[PDB]
Amino acid sequence: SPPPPYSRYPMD
Amino acid sequence: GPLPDGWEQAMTQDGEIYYINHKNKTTSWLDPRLDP
Repeated sequence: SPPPPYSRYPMD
Repeated sequence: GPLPDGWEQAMTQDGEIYYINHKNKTTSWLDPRLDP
């Protein structure tokens, strides 16, 4: 997977 | 290991660790300093 946007932290 | 201090490894509940780079504003899963 591509890493989630650094703008906020994924809660999942 | 000790990171370049641009990024911090946070753990997401999906079971994956991601580095938030505050300097380059970019995400990368694993420790880049362990690359060497």
